Amino acid sequence: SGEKDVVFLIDGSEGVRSGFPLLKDFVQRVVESLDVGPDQVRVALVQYSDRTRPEFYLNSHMDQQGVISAIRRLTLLGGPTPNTGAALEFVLRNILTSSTGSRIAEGVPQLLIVLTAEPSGDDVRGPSVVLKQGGAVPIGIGIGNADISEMQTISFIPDFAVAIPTFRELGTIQQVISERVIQLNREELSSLK
Repeated sequence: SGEKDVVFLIDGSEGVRSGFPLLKDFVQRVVESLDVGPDQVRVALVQYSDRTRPEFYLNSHMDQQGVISAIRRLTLLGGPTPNTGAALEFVLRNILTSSTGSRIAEGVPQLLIVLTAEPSGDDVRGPSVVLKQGGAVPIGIGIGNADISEMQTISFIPDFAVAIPTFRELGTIQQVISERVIQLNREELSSLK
């Protein structure tokens, strides 16, 4: 993979309560495929609903076992709606920063994996533009009642968006999502607009 910064942005609103254990499994499984280390892949995770709660930053746990432990202990944030736009902007402002471990200034890809299961409670259009202008490379994964149109808007290019019918089908895309993290590189990303 070379070096990558990978941020998981996870909808923790009421709509995901039932599916949350499977969401945690999926994230763990993606991380199991990566070479996590201070000099390799760094991982961060944020939950969101009507507010955004960082769980860990890119420099919080820089070995795989520790990142996996942090994922396993996650508890549902809770909340009435997924304000996905506000959460995207929070990530750009507060997570993709040198001071919290991001290698953005050195040209390391900033991969953002967004997992949500409802239509956004806020407008994602404006935030999506800002995020991509700011150097984030998002992959929007919309589960269940999420809108693939919103995932297309959020994603680095529309074709990065993924729809899956149910939380139980997250396993079916773990391999392809891992491979994106591993295979995406700075120059290839630049070539895509």
